[PDB]
Amino acid sequence: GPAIGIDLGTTYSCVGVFQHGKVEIIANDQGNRTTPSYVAFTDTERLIGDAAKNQVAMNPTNTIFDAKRLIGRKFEDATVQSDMKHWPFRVVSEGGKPKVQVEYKGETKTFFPEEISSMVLTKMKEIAEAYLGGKVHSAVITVPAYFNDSQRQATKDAGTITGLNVLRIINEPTAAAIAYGLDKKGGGEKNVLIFDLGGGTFDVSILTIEDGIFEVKSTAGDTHLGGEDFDNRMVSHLAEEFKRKHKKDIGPNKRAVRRLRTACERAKRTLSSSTQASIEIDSLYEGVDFYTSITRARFEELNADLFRGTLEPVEKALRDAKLDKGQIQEIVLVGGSTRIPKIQKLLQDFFNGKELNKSINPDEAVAYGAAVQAAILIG
Ligand SMILES: Sc1nnc(-c2ccccc2)o1
Repeated sequence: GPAIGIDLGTTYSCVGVFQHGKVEIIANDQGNRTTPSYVAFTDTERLIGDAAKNQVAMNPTNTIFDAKRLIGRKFEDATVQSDMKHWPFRVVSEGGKPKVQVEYKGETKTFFPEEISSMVLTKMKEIAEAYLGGKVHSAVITVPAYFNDSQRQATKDAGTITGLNVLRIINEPTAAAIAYGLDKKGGGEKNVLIFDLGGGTFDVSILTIEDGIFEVKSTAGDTHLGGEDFDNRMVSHLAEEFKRKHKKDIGPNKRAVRRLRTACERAKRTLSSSTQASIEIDSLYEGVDFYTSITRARFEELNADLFRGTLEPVEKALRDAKLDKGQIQEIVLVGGSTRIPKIQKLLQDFFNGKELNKSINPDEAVAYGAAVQAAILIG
């Protein structure tokens, strides 16, 4: 031991320990139970996690995120060429492999995706070591079910560089199903749908579980749909509102839009547990404050297509698995965006009122299942 589970997420990572028969998800040094998968290079230092995400607006070309979208791929891959068009950092080719290029200590440096991911893993390892005391030797690390062997190996390589013994690489939906004990529940074969809606990715997986054996039946989703898209919709609405009341267009002003997005991200979170949220921005533009409120109903309206549209990958995963929706025995919610009541309602209505597995914090379920698996493997 310790028995450690790591969800190495596209934008946020999570670490858990299995200790005294149960999982404890581990808060980092800022008290956050998830950590940005962000690495920033400055004139003096490397920042990882919250420190890196917190200065991203100040240092966008040297702050790396989404290394998960590059790991294990070739520079020439269509997803690489497409994704690069949307990143503020530079991506280059070395021996046909993508590398991020940054300025660090005043010089140009290049890093393989597994090097950036190892830095994130080192931060997750240190987070576990502050919580536990001593050293962490081994971990189970998760990857998307659709990852190929090159992506799995390059993720393991990030673990190796970090100096972790990688006990197993397991699929993220499998880890979520293990968190809910679905491999020990009830006994026959179970069809399980994992609905994982993150800040920037949406993955639907159908698995069968039988006598403790998992098989991936189908995968579907949208690799560029997440919680940030819902935030975009609220930002547009509220920038329009500020224009209506104060006759000022914040649109050409980067800092004003960024601060509006920060308020919107926070409001969206509150709206998963309250029916309204208050925006309180001091001097948003030309000394004019933006103090206002948004209701949950308005938020659902702004996102009607995006929320309802999550059922199309559900239908496609069923079609590919050759299953009727009535054949799903378990539905598991994963990702912070599944806290949104309207998403839960749409999903539950689609499945004819079936209850959802949602009692585990959905942004922690994957690390939680990875931690149980690690405990099993170290025995
Ligand atoms: S450890 C461990 N579990 N799965 C792997 C793996 C799978 C494919 C390619 C490379 C490593 O490693």
